[PDB]
Amino acid sequence: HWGYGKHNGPEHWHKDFPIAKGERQSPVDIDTHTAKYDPSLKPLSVSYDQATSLRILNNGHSFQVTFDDSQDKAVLKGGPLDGTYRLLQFHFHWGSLDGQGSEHTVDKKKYAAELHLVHWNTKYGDVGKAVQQPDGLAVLGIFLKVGSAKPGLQKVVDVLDSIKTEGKSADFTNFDPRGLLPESLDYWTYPGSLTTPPLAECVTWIVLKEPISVSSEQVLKFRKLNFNGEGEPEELMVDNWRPAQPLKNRQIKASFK
Ligand SMILES: NS(=O)(=O)c1ccc(CCN(Cc2ccc3ccccc3c2)C(=O)CN(CCC(=O)O)CCc2ccccc2)cc1
Ligand SMILES: [Zn+2]
Repeated sequence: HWGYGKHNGPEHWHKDFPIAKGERQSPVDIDTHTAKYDPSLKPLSVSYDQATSLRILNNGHSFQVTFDDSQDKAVLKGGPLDGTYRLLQFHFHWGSLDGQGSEHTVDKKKYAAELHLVHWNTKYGDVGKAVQQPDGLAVLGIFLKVGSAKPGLQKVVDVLDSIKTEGKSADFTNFDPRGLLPESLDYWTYPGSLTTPPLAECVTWIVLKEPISVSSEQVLKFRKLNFNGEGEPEELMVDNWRPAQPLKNRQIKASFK
């Protein structure tokens, strides 16, 4: 099965998922001097006040926090998007060292990690139908750098001990994802894909320019998770990121000058 090792990592994924070599794959390098300011882009609307978190889970390739998406509770609108996108889950990608771990890069710079808030377009009724559409999902991507702690992340960090290995989950109610957002909503946007199998080309990417800072102790807790299930040889869950893919016939748009 697919993963991030030498024999099953991103350079192998195209064999099971040939769209891996497609025309709108993610992530990409964001060349800040070539991205064009688009004054027709609207402010992003992030409406998370009624978010209802449900569970936190180790799925063998990351950890994710899932939300109730059976009603318009936590939604993303505006920016480049048409219509209403409901928050389904968030998860992270991170490195073995602070100089790598993000999926998107900025002028080839890699951050220590990247947060993905995954939303689906309610005009398609369910996420499984949305993944089959070119505008079915919107992922809000936020870079993490190591410095000061992020207080809004600590409740996540403190439960990771309870989901060390693949398959483990725990109750994770009343978590407020607004605590993970930087001050500015300035962003870059481009049409792309899921960055893990099935690599479906269904994502409007919205990548915030401002990173959040997390502490060394917080990221070290990410690096203590395991890719393996309980009972198997321990392989630390680190470097669970796909590298930048060819931009091909796409333009990256900036919301800001
Ligand atoms: N990094 S990212 O770009 O933000 C990024 C963001 C989001 C994803 C989603 C990947 N995904 C779907 C999938 C689809 C096909 C696959 C085929 C082979 C291998 C894996 C696959 C994964 C899942 O996690 C599993 N579904 C969760 C819901 C959903 O589909 O979202 C379960 C489908 C299911 C099954 C039973 C009950 C409920 C739901 C990837 C990358
Ligand atoms: Zn992701």
